[PDB]
Amino acid sequence: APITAYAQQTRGLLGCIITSLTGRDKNQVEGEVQIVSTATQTFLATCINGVCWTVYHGAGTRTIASPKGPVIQMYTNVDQDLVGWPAPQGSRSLTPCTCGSSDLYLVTRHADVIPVRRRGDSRGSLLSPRPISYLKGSSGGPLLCPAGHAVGLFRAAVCTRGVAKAVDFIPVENLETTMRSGS
Amino acid sequence: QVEGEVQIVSTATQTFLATCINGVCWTVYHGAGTRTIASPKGPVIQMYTNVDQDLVGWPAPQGSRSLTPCTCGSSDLYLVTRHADVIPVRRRGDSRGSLLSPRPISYLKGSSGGPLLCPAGHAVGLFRAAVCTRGVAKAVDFIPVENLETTM
Amino acid sequence: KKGSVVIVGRIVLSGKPAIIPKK
Amino acid sequence: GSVVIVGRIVLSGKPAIIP
Ligand SMILES: *[C@@](=O)([C]([C][C][C][C])[N]C(=O)[C]1[C]2[C][C][C]([C]2)N1C(=O)[C]([N]C(=O)OC([C])([C])[C])[C]1[C][C][C][C][C]1)C(=O)[N][C]C(=O)[N][C](C(=O)N([C])[C])C1=[C][C]=[C][C]=[C]1
Ligand SMILES: [Zn+2]
Ligand SMILES: [Zn+2]
Repeated sequence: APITAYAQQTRGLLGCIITSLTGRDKNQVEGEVQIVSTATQTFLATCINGVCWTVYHGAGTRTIASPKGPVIQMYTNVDQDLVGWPAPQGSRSLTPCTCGSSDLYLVTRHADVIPVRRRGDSRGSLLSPRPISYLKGSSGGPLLCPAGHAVGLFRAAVCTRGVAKAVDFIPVENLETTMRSGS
Repeated sequence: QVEGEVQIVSTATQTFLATCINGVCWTVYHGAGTRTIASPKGPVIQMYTNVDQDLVGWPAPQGSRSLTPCTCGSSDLYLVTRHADVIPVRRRGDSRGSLLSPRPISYLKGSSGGPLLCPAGHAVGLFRAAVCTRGVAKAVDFIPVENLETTM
Repeated sequence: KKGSVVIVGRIVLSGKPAIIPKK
Repeated sequence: GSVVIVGRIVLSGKPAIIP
């Protein structure tokens, strides 16, 4: 701590599309959060303990393009809204939070870390409300604790009038569950 | 290219730090005074000058990016020195915080003007002065970010 | 057929404050 | 005199390129 983040783009529309079909990505990977994209929407995928997890709502059941072609998902849990592939070669993994901190920091796709107060297992209030447009694209992003440990993965925004007051997330425990789950 | 939120400045007499917050490049009056800042289009004057709070500010220079004020009330601060060292500090209140590990005043020299960050990397305050018992800085005075917001 | 999810960027948390090199 | 900028510090530690 303090939690600081930065973003780096690595592909544009045409490279992404070609890569989406060919399913072969030869670029180098770095970081613990990958800005991921399909032919329809773009979001994030967080690497926690050797596995690149993301929101099933975005990745669906797709494969991840890699240097050795497409990689099938390791886990898929439609109910918990999770999917995970082995973390790409080069990524760095976060580790689950072992301190039960009630103060969480959400990392957005623009590499911003905004504070949120854990309101209950899979919900937390934004200390400073933001437009829903600000959170768009940030699904599957990490919800960190003061020490930089994975508490959850951003899932949906709790908003009204187009302004987000809170956020729903997938508690890291559901991850350990999904893995143990026959899915 | 990459942009910095913290500029390392100099006035011949001394070197210290400035921190861009809310589009303004803030630093301590005891370093800059009412001096103007250098620019490739000539010197630019202070947008804000406040001797009473030891605060002066010019419009953020080039190659910089503004820092976001803190909104979590966290008291576990982090001080960034002119050498890019992060010194964790415990907030004792408003404008004072105690280092978790005291260090020779030298280690904090030239860092006045730099930021006091919270666990989200947001600006909590501006490092104003080091409080040192016998050459060992154990605490630091700082300008809370609200003063800057109130000065704007 | 559904295309592969492609990595088009990254966010790095491991970075620490640093003096931006010159040149 | 005038205050000149002699260096810059990136808090995220960003090495280069675009976001
Ligand atoms: C995530 O998958 C988004 C986060 C964006 C939130 C602003 N998550 C969702 O949209 C989820 C899923 C599950 C429930 C719904 C659908 N949801 C919501 O966030 C909605 N909230 C909700 O239902 O909340 C309760 C659970 C409390 C009832 C919410 C309602 C208001 C309107 C917005 C949705 C994600 O980020 N998806 C990727 C994405 O948005 N990508 C787009 C994109 O690629 N394109 C091309 C539009 C995008 C990316 C980058 C910038 C802009 C847009
Ligand atoms: Zn923790
Ligand atoms: Zn804060």
